[PDB]
Amino acid sequence: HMTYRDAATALEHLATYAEKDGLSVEQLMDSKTRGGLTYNDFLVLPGKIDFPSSEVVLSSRLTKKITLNAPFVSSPMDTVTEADMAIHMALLGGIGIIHHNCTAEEQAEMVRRVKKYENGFINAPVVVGPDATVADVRRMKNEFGFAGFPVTDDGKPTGKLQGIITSRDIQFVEDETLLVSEIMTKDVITGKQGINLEEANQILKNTKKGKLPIVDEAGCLVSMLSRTDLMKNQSYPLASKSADTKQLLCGAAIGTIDADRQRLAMLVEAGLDVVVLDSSQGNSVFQINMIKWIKETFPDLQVIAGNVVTREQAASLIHAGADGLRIGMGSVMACGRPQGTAVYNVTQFANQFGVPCIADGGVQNIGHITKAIALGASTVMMGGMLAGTTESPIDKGSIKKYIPYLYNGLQHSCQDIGVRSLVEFREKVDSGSVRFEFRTPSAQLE
Amino acid sequence: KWIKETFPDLQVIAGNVVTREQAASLIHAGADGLRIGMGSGVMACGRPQGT
Amino acid sequence: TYRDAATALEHLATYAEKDGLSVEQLMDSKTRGGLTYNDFLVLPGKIDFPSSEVVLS
Amino acid sequence: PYLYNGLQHSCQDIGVRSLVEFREKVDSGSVRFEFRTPSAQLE
Amino acid sequence: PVVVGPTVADVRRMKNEFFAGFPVTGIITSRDIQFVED
Ligand SMILES: Nc1ncnc2c1ncn2[C@@H]1O[C@H](COP(=O)(O)OP(=O)(O)OP(=O)(O)O)[C@@H](O)[C@H]1O
Ligand SMILES: Nc1ncnc2c1ncn2[C@@H]1O[C@H](COP(=O)(O)OP(=O)(O)OP(=O)(O)O)[C@@H](O)[C@H]1O
Ligand SMILES: Nc1ncnc2c1ncn2[C@@H]1O[C@H](COP(=O)(O)OP(=O)(O)OP(=O)(O)O)[C@@H](O)[C@H]1O
Ligand SMILES: Nc1ncnc2c1ncn2[C@@H]1O[C@H](COP(=O)(O)OP(=O)(O)OP(=O)(O)O)[C@@H](O)[C@H]1O
Ligand SMILES: [Mg+2]
Repeated sequence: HMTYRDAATALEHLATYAEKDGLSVEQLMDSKTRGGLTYNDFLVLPGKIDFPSSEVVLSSRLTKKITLNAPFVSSPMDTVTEADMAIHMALLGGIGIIHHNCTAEEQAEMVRRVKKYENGFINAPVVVGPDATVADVRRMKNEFGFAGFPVTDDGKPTGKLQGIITSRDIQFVEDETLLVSEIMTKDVITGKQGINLEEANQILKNTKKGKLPIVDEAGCLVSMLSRTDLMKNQSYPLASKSADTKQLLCGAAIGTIDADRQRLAMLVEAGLDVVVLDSSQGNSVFQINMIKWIKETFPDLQVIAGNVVTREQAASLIHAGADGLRIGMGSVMACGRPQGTAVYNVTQFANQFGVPCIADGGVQNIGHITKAIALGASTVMMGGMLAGTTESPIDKGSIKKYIPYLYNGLQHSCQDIGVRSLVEFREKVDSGSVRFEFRTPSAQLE
Repeated sequence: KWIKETFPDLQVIAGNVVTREQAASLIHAGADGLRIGMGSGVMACGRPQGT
Repeated sequence: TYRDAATALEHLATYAEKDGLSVEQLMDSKTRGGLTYNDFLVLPGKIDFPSSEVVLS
Repeated sequence: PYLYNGLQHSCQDIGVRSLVEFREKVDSGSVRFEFRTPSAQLE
Repeated sequence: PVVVGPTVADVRRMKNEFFAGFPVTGIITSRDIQFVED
């Protein structure tokens, strides 16, 4: 009996409403009405799905000149990012920022291993000298779990290669005091530095040998291939690499004190790609001077300044020449800002100048990542949620599984919202197509 | 659309939706009812159920 | 097309207000009265001096 | 002294050289504030 | 004196259960099956 509208007019009828359902980003982030928000205070509303999640592209600008295939950045914490974390973050499409709670020499070495790392090779081989006993070798086999040790004249990883000693050589040996030199293979098949993974593998098939030490023109060991390792066949088609040298990208943090000017020189000399100026209140004369000295002194270095939480801070450090900004303060404290409000107001100002911003702090799951980007962040930094992983200095497993899980999770969230890439996500938020809803305390518990 | 053409005596409830635009889309497609709710069963995408 | 970084400071004048709330806007009984210290934060400004120079008279 | 030094640093972060200056800048609108939602406090 | 007569994947499973030095009933050991693709 009662009269309803014809279903065929349903789409036409959406035009009778003054606004799309939900709030635009500007309406959500109103300081007067709704105050400082964090990620947990709101949601992104779903849109229309007309594509699979596998098609979503997550390219993200880290700096004006550096672009990553994933918006993930590991934090410069001594519990999070050292050389091992930076290598795998780069391999999986992001980047690591090595901490500076160490000597300048130690930091430069860690940067060096990242820049020199070659996938598929044992880049830091365990070695033994010739004057050691079989008993010494066997002890190493139990502690490390592998026995394939090349022997160098000085017993150091970079010494001149004399031979190779493996488990097969020492399994049945009597008289444990005998030296490695007596038992070892003197004539070692090797490969020249610069051989590629395919070329090295074929040599192992031809020679049916377990290991292939790699030596330089002076005969010093550089790396080694394990036949077992290639059999896993791990590939990294999203690896983050420098444009010029095609080496893995590497980042590093420093302070603004005078001693850190020499610290950074050592990092640049190790091949550092991007430096993060590490400070809780970055809008200072000390950091501004530091930015200007870097841009004139190291012409090929990208600089991320911070931390900032306000538009005024952002404008100051952009004027000084920053290549990116790091957003966050305290996400009890007197000075700071709720992270969501911070990201929105900085990035709304900074994105007009093309300065990408890292959202640093308060990220614990895929939901925080999506919301951080939704409010204007180009990349997101991760600390606690990466601590405890295998590649960190709890028991969360390897980031080789975790980062793809987060990568896949961010693809699905983009699909639900209805955007095919982070570039499109940014445009749709800023045009008002993507909609948001503020959450009451009860809703969060729901 | 395939259901409404293939099974003439079958009623279809589509979902889940939480927004007007979602609802308008699935009604235009021919839904006989809608199922409302997203994230009430932390997550990035959803809406408080009452709203 | 992005804005020139050299204009960043000049561009702050295009906004009607500074980022954040003034104290008068924060302490509005009608909008959100009844605040304690834990209900707000002070936003940071610009550092151009060491902390040892601050006078607490 | 710990509290004395702590108040100096917080004044530095805000950008004021003295408590007299702190008062003047607040009352002129130069010092800015942000209201915290309950979720922000737990953060 | 365990032994196994005439595939390579079945020999990798028998090593886990037990030792891969099993004569064909004439010998196959771990070294032979370590890096076999098929
Ligand atoms: N010299 C080395 N330095 C570091 N890692 C090594 C070294 N030799 C082997 N490995 C690692 O040990 C693991 C096994 O490789 P491999 O199986 O080739 O060692 P093995 O010495 O061959 O052990 P087995 O006694 O089982 O023959 C791989 O992950 C490989 O990277
Ligand atoms: N790259 C190499 N060039 C020349 N000889 C090698 C090389 N690598 C290992 N050898 C020697 O050749 C023999 C086999 O090397 P392998 O490393 O294959 O033994 P294992 O790997 O120790 O035992 P398994 O092969 O059972 O894991 C050993 O005597 C070893 O010393
Ligand atoms: N190059 C410099 N020359 C002089 N003083 C400096 C320099 N760099 C930093 N400072 C001062 O040293 C103190 C710490 O600077 P930092 O960059 O460490 O800020 P923070 O990280 O906020 O310190 P905390 O972590 O204790 O808060 C600040 O008071 C800052 O003004
Ligand atoms: N065919 C077998 N039948 C019974 N026990 C065996 C057999 N092969 C190996 N073992 C057990 O392993 C011990 C040593 O054998 P060995 O270790 O010499 O062969 P492997 O175990 O095959 O060596 P790898 O496992 O290192 O290739 C024997 O003393 C016995 O306990
Ligand atoms: Mg081996």
